[PDB]
Amino acid sequence: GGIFSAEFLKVFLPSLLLSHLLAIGLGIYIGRRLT
Amino acid sequence: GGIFSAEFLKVFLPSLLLSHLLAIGLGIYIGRRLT
Repeated sequence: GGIFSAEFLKVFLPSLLLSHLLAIGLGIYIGRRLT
Repeated sequence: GGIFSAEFLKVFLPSLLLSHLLAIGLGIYIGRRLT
């Protein structure tokens, strides 16, 4: 059993998706701004 | 409880971390490729 469970899961699964998208964006940002 | 739980989780937590790292890496590769 988890403590937060709902409060955590409610904003966990969807977070992973958003995080991935943002992560990739960061990579491009750095590259595009190399020189 | 569930069948795996411990085992499954043992190979689920460290995955999220690796995913994030890889995600950012991909983004960079794309950017540096265009520039």
